[PDB]
Formats: sequence, structure tokens, C-alpha cells
Amino acid sequence: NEIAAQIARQATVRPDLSGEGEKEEPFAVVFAAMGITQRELSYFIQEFERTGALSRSVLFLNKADDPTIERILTPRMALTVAEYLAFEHDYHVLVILTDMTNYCEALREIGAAREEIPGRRGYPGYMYTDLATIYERAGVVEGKKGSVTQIPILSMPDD
Amino acid sequence: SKLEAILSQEVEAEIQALLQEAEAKAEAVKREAEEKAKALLQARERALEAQYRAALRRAESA
Ligand SMILES: Nc1ncnc2c1ncn2[C@@H]1O[C@H](COP(=O)(O)OP(=O)(O)O)[C@@H](O)[C@H]1O
Repeated sequence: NEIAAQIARQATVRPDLSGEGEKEEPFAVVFAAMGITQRELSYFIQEFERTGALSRSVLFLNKADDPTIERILTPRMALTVAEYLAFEHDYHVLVILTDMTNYCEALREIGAAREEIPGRRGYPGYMYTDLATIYERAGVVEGKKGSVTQIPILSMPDD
Repeated sequence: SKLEAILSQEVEAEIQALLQEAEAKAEAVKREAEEKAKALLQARERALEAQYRAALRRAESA
């Protein structure tokens, strides 16, 4: 969380080395969060209110005591907002998708209420398509000035 | 007398060269000791100035 907040604090694009001209647009940040506790949420909120980012960032907080299925909506909420703000208002959006392991357990739960035949270690057979439909809503467009850059976080279980 | 004075004057010339090497040694210490003091004071006011500019941009964004 500290490296992701550090990146989003100081990530800048260099036009001194490319010839673009300054015109410097900083980053909108779409900060999605799925089962953060309080101890990490207070870190990110203190970090953003210090470095002056809560005036350019939209926050989608799903704390870990909120019910454990609206994590299925939360990355799609954040990426719909990001696709809007990037591809129709020329921003340079950075999307922080916190801890996709919580999202993936949030849909192992649903996919084993339906007895859907799993991949390995219980996760359902279609999970690659869901992670694909989240991750591949990123990138630049030819003819526009917007962008969506994703830093998702993973917490690898037995690392 | 004068003879002992000329001899102790040769030795006083050695002693005067000895005070001159000691005095330029003390100077070569303390010229840059004073300048490291001012370099400290410069870098201190510059770090405080960086904190001031962060304070003003943060308060106006709030
Ligand atoms: N009552 C149920 N509740 C939850 N999931 C179910 C239920 N019945 C079937 N499913 C899951 O959904 C799938 C349903 O497939 P099927 O009923 O054969 O055709 P269709 O795709 O038209 O529903 C099954 O693979 C099963 O895993």
C-alpha cells in the first residue's frame, strides 16, 4: 500500500525528454478498494489528504465489514468512471485497484453457491474471463488524449 | 648580550616560522569551520522554505 501510494503521489510524465511541451496535466486517481480494513484505509486517506490528491480522486470504498458480494460490482464501478473521465474529458487517469484477492474470493463465494465446476483450488472455471473483463478495460485510444493506467494489488496467499 | 641575542634571534626566526605554520594551520581550520556553519544555516533555511511552500499549496487546496 505504501508503494502504491508512493507511485500515485509522485508519478509524473516527462516532456523534457520527448518534446511534447509542458502543458502539464496531473493524474486523476480512481481509487477502488475491496475489503480494506480500517488500518489501510486510514493510511490512504491520510496520505491523499496530505499530498493534495483528494481534489482529483474519486474513491470507491468497500470496507471489510460491508457485505462481501458488492465487491463484484466495485471494480466495474471504478472502471466505468475511469473510462468516462478518460475517454470523454481527456484526463490521464490512474486506477488503483486494491487487493484483487478479496475480489477473487468474493466471486469464489458466488461461484460455489451455484455449484459451478471450478478451476484449481476451488476458484470457478470462468474467473479468467472476469479478471480479463476488469484488467482489459485499460489503455490508450487512437485519436484521443485520455488514458487509463492500472495498478492492481495482489496479496499472494502463500506468497 | 648581543651575541646571545643574535643566536636566540635565529632561534626566534625558527620560532616565528613555527608560529606562522601554527597560525596558518589554525586559519585553515577555522575559515572552513565558519563556512560549514554558514552552509548549515543555508541548507536549514532552504529545508524550511520547502516546507513553507508545501504548507501554502496544501492550505489553498483545502
Ligand atoms: N438452482 C440453482 N442455483 C444455483 N445455480 C444453479 C442452479 N441450477 C443450476 N445451477 C448452475 O447453473 C448452470 C445451469 O445450466 P443449465 O441449467 O444446464 O442451462 P442454462 O445455462 O440454460 O441454465 C449449471 O452448470 C449449474 O452449475
